[PDB]
Amino acid sequence: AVPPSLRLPVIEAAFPRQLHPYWPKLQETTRTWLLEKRLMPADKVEEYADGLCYTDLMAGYYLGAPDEVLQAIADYSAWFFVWDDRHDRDIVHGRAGAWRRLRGLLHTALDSPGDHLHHEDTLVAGFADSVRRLYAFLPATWNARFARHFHTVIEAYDREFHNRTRGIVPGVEEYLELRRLTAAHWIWTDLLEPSSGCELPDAVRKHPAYRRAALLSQEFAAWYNDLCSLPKEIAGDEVHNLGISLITHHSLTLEEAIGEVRRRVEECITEFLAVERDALRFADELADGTVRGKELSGAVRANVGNMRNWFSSVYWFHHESGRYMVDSWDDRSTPPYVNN
Ligand SMILES: CC[N+](CC)(CC)Cc1ccccc1
Ligand SMILES: [Mg+2]
Ligand SMILES: [Mg+2]
Ligand SMILES: [Mg+2]
Repeated sequence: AVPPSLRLPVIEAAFPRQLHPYWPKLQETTRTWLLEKRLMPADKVEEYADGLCYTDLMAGYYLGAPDEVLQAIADYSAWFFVWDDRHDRDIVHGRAGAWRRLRGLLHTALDSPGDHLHHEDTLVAGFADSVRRLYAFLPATWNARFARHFHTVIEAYDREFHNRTRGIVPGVEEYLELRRLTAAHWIWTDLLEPSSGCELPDAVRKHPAYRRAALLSQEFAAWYNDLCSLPKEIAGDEVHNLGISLITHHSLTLEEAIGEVRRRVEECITEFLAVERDALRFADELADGTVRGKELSGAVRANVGNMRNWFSSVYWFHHESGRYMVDSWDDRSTPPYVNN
């Protein structure tokens, strides 16, 4: 039963869950990869990795992906969670230099991953492995777009490091802008493309219905994470959360803030339903009787289908994953799965 404050009856009724058939293999393969790359201690992998549901989250999202593509995505996704944990620990322990050096290595590795496959920092080596595999599916133009997007993401994490060290809580609009980067909206949007086997031309992926449907799917993901992760984040002195920007800067109570975040999330869903009709119409228009048109139509339809799947995968992930079960931790400020 989903806690009442978090429950979204529209998701439960109108966004039925899907699961990619490769999921059982995926779960074990990513577990093995976390182990082999030493991204988590073996005992924490054993006790917590499956319960974190990171592979489940991606297998409920990129339906239709080739198994090899889904594997690279899931390994990268598990890496991303461990990176969020590393960032958090560097902030909590005041390791500004370790963070600055990591920030610089990730920018460099992102451009030349094969050069970093055996880097001394296992977090950099794990990143490089997943990124080198992601760069082997589509043309270099897609790789460069992924890289452009993730450089921006790394810098947004750097801004978060400074806000948290300086005790600054961003304002609402400042936060909303920053959250499109820290949630990595455009990375997940880029990854729709190797999942359906096609780098989309700019004229297609920048069509306003495709752009808007893509944006709303990610706003939902980010803001619903804010709603569900708020208790862990308060306990951990995290300042980045739409709710916190509202408590801090609009004098809402915790209760009023949870309500406003929920209202924003609900409205995302019904705005998505409207634009989804336009995006699927566009998918239809592309099928103009030509071979290329059929290819583009098929890829856009699959991508818009997965933009829809992200809602249900994210919703259930937050209720299933150990990552947010702060009530179960002996020390609420120190999740058990993090390297402290
Ligand atoms: C809960 C999702 N997350 C975690 C750091 C924040 C919104 C981004 C993410 C999405 C998909 C894969 C890995 C990380
Ligand atoms: Mg976090
Ligand atoms: Mg974070
Ligand atoms: Mg969060």
